[PDB]
Amino acid sequence: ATYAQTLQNIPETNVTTLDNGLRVASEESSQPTCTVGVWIGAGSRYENEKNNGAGYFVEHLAFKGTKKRPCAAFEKEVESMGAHFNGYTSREQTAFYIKALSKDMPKVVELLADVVQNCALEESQIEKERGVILQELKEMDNDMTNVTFDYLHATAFQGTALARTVEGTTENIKHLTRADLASYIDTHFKAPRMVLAAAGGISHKELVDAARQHFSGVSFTYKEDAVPILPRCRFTGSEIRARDDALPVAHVALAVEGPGWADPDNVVLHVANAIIGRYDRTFGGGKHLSSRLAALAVEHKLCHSFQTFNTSYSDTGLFGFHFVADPLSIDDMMFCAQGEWMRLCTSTTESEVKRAKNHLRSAMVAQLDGTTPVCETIGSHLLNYGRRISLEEWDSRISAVDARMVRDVCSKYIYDKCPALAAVGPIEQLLDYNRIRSGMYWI
Amino acid sequence: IPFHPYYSFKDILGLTLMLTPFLTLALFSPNLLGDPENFTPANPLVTPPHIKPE
Repeated sequence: ATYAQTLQNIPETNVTTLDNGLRVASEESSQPTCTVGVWIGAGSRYENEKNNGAGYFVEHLAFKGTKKRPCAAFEKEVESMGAHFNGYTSREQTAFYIKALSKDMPKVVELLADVVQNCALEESQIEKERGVILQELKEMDNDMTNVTFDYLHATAFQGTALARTVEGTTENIKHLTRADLASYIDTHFKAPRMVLAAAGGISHKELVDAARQHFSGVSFTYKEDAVPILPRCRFTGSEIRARDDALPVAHVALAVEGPGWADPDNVVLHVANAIIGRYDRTFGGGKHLSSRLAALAVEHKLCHSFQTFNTSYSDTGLFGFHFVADPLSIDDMMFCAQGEWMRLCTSTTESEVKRAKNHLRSAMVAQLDGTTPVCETIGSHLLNYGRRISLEEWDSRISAVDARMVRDVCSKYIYDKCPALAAVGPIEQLLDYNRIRSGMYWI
Repeated sequence: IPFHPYYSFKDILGLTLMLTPFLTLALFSPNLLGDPENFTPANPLVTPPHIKPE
């Protein structure tokens, strides 16, 4: 049994659209347990200055019970069947999903539909989750890594929809209303923009049947069933420096604008980041790690960790890197990093890519390690690519990447581009955008 | 701020800003500043009327 075959033999992902526009998809395995959920095309990006944070406030009440079955009951009914209910919300994607035995696949589907369609929004609950969210913000404020990425966006997409935090403003959360929340749900949570995805020991048909049964609400006007295209977000080469010598370490993130979900280059871009990779003081590979940056990081104690990323979006993205270092090793670190980006554009080797690829292949495969992760991949590919891309395909696209190709793309997206940078902490040694800008050319 | 490019550039600018008048003088009005008395070979038997330094 060869990798090649094990791929072809992976069951297909069934996709059928109901009448109201909702899409039901799923991957059936011989597993007794499963994961089903609805992945929505909503999020902070879809918010505005006045309702920024609603989608998150909503996330906080999605589980506090619906109208048909209030808090106590809703909770009790789920716990008692051993099901796990989780969910999240990003800038361009929200989702609620459940983990339970395939045997309850339908009762689950019912629950889901009841959550997205009939959230309680009990006036009394709101005022409580309001105090709660307010607390979550203070705790998250102490997580430099996310405070940084937020700032990164804040400036990389400054002045636009994407420049907003998923959680939202302090004011916004202090004043949002039963109304605004209701409105958000009734405006965004709609069939054509939703996907009921599932994976495990489920029958597509048993699923799609149970789907037609609880996801009814048919639309009348043409407006109701066309998916609204968002106004574009403008990238801006710029920097934001939140200094505080009182923090023990410094955080730095640098990025150029990304291509966006649909673009094929994204594959090569990922193949690229596979070369630079990532490090963190607990990798035992140490000085022998294959990643040049990681080595230098070790050889010269350049940092505590670092990661490359290719955060994609519908019409844009962020391709860059982030690293945590001590106040006095920020510069060398940055210097070396930008060096590697330059190496990508001008002197990548076949040897490098060959490996990067295998690392990437193993990566995609591991992204589907369980039911939740698979369901999460289905819920996403549809929402973003409009269909499902099977490992069999991914692999072919990845296998086709060669040095000469990695070079061209990276050059196309990195070389001589004005980057967006965010620094937090004791960042005095890292300095001058100008200097950083010139680290954007000549190997 | 790092000297370069901020001041390397700023100084190269200040170099041309001054260098212009210098050259303008040196080239258009060459002896604007020199005593014409120095176009006469030194002669110990003729004290100039007004001996003054540069």
